[PDB]
Formats: sequence, structure tokens, C-alpha cells
Amino acid sequence: NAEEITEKATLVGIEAWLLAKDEEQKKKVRTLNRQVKKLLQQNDLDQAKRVLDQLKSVLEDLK
Amino acid sequence: NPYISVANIMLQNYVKQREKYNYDTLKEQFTFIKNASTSIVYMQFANFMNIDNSLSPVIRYQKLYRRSINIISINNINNNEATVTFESLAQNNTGEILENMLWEAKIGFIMDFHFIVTSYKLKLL
Repeated sequence: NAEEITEKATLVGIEAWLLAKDEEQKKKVRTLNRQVKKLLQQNDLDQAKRVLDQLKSVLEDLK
Repeated sequence: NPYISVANIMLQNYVKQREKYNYDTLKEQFTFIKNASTSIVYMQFANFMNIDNSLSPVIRYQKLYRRSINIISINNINNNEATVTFESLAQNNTGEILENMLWEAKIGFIMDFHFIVTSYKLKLL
């Protein structure tokens, strides 16, 4: 659902931002996050769910 | 008034958990707000914490600072509308204060306890 993603991805994107070390780790989280936003406004829910799965992975890796 | 002195306890706690910042608690904050608000409240909440936002606490405070909330006075307007006025405070693990501000939280709610926040507007003083 589009709302359910916005809250989930926002949290996810926070905890990735907080854990990221150099600016090269921050750049990737900031873009993924904005892309998950850009895609939800374009109503690409099936796509945003995957960019959220990429953000969700970057979060597995950072722990 | 047996109900309003209760509605005031729920109203303090909501403004505390919502306007606090402890980075080790964000998932419970979110969970708390999720279960105490309507979906536009809960969403504007999230659209404020997102790192897309320049003014987000996560961007400003990160892992160094920790925001605290002191409840000053509640203005009970009616049974579904209240105005909590409060003080913020940002200090690091050293104690050096950075932010100290005065805020009004203009709330609309419903309570039987089932407490739900239907509206939330902030104002700086």
C-alpha cells in the first residue's frame, strides 16, 4: 500500500542514514530514500517496494 | 473532568514521546505514534523525520544530541481540542546545551482508554 511504504521506508532510510560512515555511505542512502519517495508520487508502488528492498538490504549490510 | 484529568495525562505523554529524540528509540517512537494517531497524523510525523527533510532531528542531531521535553501548561479548549505548551532541549553526552525552545502543540484528539490524536500543529514561541 502506498502509505505503508512511506512510513516503512522513512524509518528504514533513517536507520541507514544514522549507521553510515563516510560520505559515500551517506550518498547512497540519501538517493535510495529520495528515489523511494519520487517513485511513490509517480504511483510506482510495485517499483518503490523494490527500491525499499534495496534500502532494506543496505541496512542488513550496515549491521 | 474525571475524564478530562485523564485526557490530560494521555495528552502529556503524547507530546513527550512525539517531540522527544532518542536515536536508540525511534522504532518504538514510530510504533507509539502509529498506535496513537490517525494516518495523516502518523504520516506527517514520518514526512518530518525522513532524511529528505533538512529540519529533521535525524539530520541535525544524528547520534550526538538527545532532545528532552518539559510540559509547561495545557490549554483545554474543548473535549476534542487542547493546546500543550512545552520546552525543548538539545544536549550532547557532555551536557553542552545547543537547542532550547518554547513550543505550542495545538492538538485535536478523541478519548473514551483508546486515545487517538486526530490533528497536530506546532508553533514556535
